[PDB]
Amino acid sequence: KSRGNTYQPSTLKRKRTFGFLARAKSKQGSKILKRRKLKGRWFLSH
Amino acid sequence: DGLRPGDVVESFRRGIPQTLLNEAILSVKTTQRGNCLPISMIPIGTIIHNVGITPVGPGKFCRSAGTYARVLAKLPEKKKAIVRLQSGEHRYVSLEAVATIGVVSNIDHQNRSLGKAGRSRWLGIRPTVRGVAMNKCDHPHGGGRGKSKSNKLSMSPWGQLAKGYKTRRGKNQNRMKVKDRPRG
RNA sequence: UAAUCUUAUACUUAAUUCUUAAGUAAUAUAUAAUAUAUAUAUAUAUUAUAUAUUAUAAGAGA
RNA sequence: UGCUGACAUGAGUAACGAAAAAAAGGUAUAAACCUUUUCACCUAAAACAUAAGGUUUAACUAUAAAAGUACGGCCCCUAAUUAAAUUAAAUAUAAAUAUAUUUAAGAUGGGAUAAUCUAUAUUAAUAUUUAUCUUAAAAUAUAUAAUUAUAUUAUAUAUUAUAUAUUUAUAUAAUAUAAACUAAUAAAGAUCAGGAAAAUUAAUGUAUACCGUAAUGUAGACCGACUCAGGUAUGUAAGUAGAGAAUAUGAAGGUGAAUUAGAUAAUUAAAGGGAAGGAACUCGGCAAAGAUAGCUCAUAAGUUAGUCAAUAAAGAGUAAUAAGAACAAAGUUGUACAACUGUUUACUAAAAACACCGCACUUUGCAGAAACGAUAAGUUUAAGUAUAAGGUGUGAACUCUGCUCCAUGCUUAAUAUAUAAAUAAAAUUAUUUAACGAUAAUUUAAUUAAAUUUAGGUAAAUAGCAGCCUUAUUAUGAGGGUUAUAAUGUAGCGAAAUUCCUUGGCCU
RNA sequence: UAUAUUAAUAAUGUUAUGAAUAAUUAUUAAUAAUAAUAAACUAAGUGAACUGAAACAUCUAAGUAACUUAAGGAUAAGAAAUCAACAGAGAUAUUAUGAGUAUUGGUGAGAGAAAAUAAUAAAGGUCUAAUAAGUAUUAUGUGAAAAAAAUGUAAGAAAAUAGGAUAACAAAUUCUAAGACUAAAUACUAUUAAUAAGUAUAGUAAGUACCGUAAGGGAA
RNA sequence: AUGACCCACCAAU
RNA sequence: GGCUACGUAGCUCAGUUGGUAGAGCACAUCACUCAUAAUGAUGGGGUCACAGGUUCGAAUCCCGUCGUAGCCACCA
Repeated sequence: KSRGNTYQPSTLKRKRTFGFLARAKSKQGSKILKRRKLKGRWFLSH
Repeated sequence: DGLRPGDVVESFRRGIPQTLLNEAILSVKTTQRGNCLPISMIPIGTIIHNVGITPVGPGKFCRSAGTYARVLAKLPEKKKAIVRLQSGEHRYVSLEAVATIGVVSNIDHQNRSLGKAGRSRWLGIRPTVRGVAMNKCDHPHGGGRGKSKSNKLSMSPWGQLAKGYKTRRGKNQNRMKVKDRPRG
């Protein structure tokens, strides 16, 4: 069993979990977004 | 036990039928394997099943393979009625509750022998890992070199004693039980 | 046991709708009291009176 | 082993990541690019379609053309599930929030019509798996009021002739192949009992949205830090062979690669062959070697009766007689341990560990035992109800499971039994006052808990299970004697994975 | 689907024995929606651990970090039931001094006021309440290391002839709880201005490249 | 002659 | 090997928290019996295994030898 390939992309899943709207919808995600904005981040979410 | 296809069963909860009213007089026919009646009509001693608890409530006792309860006594005034449940416990049940004459079916589920671990999974029973097999962090019986019981009293993964320890105790006990079930 | 407590399941004014009131009506709970009376009791029914417009049902119960 | 940067050394060293190349010409420039030709490798694929993913990697900027029928999305509807949503007072909660209900979301699934092409709109009403056997029937030989015979066996199509309608229409009979495989069908076996959710005609419409569309997808175009022998979903997948998608080949297709050219010392890897031996090797037959159909027969002991054993082993026929593809096929027996089929240390341990089926114990009556729950509501247990659920030990079955509650717990009953908080009281107290009074302390009557103690019970709870001496001429020790315990190791079994001495004595 | 709807009308327009039915278009009326908006400071709820104690449990760390909520330009406090002491002072706040002092502490580590005196500071006093009870108090479990006020449970007053304050008590003294408001001096941000024995590694790029599935990290 | 030995007792219908 | 308990009347077992010169059984001597054996009634033996030491007095005690199950068990 060879490791290394732990990332296994699937756009839909990514957008569900780490997408902007998911962040927006949760309180915790909204807080994250705010924190990133404060930092100065160009890209707040996937 | 013997309700095979093509038989007629009745329900007397809503008062004896206005049919048998027109025609002791018929109590013989009244108590027949499978017909429902408020215990207030059951002859004391009749093996029953689907025993209830409240006069306006569903059957909630002896409803399993081979289970059979018995109307032990019928306090006519209090409105309750001592009954012997499968465990052997004499509990008060509202004299006007639902109980059905008849030992439940599958009187041999007590002989079935799922003989392959597969059969258990189809049924829905994932494997039980023994406390003695575990590590100490996981279960009190765990740890030790070789196989050991750690001088630890037989108990659950959360420290509740497994052998003999009465779990329903003190103030929070059953109010309606007349005589407790036979033990050991 | 109306302490706790479980479970289950019309209309007239006034201020399309809604709320208040009054008037009656209606239901029901009884009361006032009679009816026809029977085994000092009473089936009731009654005009009339009280007075309503979370209940009820089941279980537990100071 | 300071940090950043630069640059050294190893060193022009190792390596250039499974491989088949040649030539001729593009192009008096080409190992490496294109073209042609030869050769080769992959072929139930290195092929052709695709899914997902992605620096567009493409046959590219003059670019991946869709009203719908073997187009998908979008859309309609739901599953698992999610949700600053939902419902004087939905319930619960340091806040956060959580729960329950509603409601809206959620494809991996469902979803109308259609090549003799097709019309979705508005309005009025009113299907777990698995099988396709038998038998019977129709048919060609027999033989020709037979028995055999072996094949046929539900479906789909054109043709011919009719027949009904008038050259469509449809019915009707007529001939018409082997193997697969497929779709609609029917009838049918088991236990493990097999999703959800979204009307009808009739009338009237319908000037057809958007979005994916390349190439890549067993990989140089995604994941693996690399153009990385790893990982990566699906249908196809010439023929000839065969039981088969096995194995050989390979028509067509697609490849021949960011190292070549020589050389082939020692030496290493990967192979082939090997005289006479024949496990002498060695920790140990590790590795390698070994196959006298693969079909059809035939197949023991034992045993839980299961061709389990067993694909038995050997042996046999079909083929073969010097031998003359690949591929499946690799002996037997004793012992320890585990019943089994399984599980486990992803990256050193696959077992003698785990699991298991069975067995027992034990809790819990259901407004329940268990578990979770800053802690609740509440949830799972279960739309289950003691033949259930939870816990616990042992781990199929045979033959069997002896003794003890000491300890420790559990359990039961005792007004045995200490004590904690909680009271009206009023009193000695003090201290203060001028006394009144006030503020403390302190006793003292009332109804004492659980607990412990103590007595049961409970060891398939947790646990535990003697010594000495002496004895039938010697030996042994039935017997005998003492003592001691809560009980005193019982039946098995025994130098065991348990044996120190110990390479125990004896046997093979 | 507000280039909508509901109309009403205007007109070409239809089924229809003008006439009631609609089809546009056109007017007019009337009917709706339109959250990106900071961070810091402040207040409140909850509330650590390391560490200190040369260990360590009390204690510290520390009501700090952290998480939650909410408010404003600030907020908080604020006009005495305060202190004091036989004299007296007169809201609150910040600073100095008092003072590391009284007090306090496994009397260890350690923690630590106030009065008073000055600074700063603004107009700094002023009705808003028909005067404050389940409150004063008390008992009890807690409770800013000193210094108390609060709070769960429950008992529970009194009218100025009163009530708070001091183990207690007696004197005396002071003040009015259970109703209120309050600039300014302050925190923070941003800006302008001025000064820099500050910065060219604190001198403009970049939260970019890039690493990570993600929060997050983070260049030159 | 044969011919060294013999051993058990407990309480009623 | 300093290092825990045990060395008894022939046999077994004593005794305990001192206030000490026990038990049966075996043996000898009677008896009982026809003769045994049981049963019965009569006597036997402790240096309570050796040193030394204490309260008034240790089987007991302290104080350790000649004696009884013994002691190996941080290995990479």
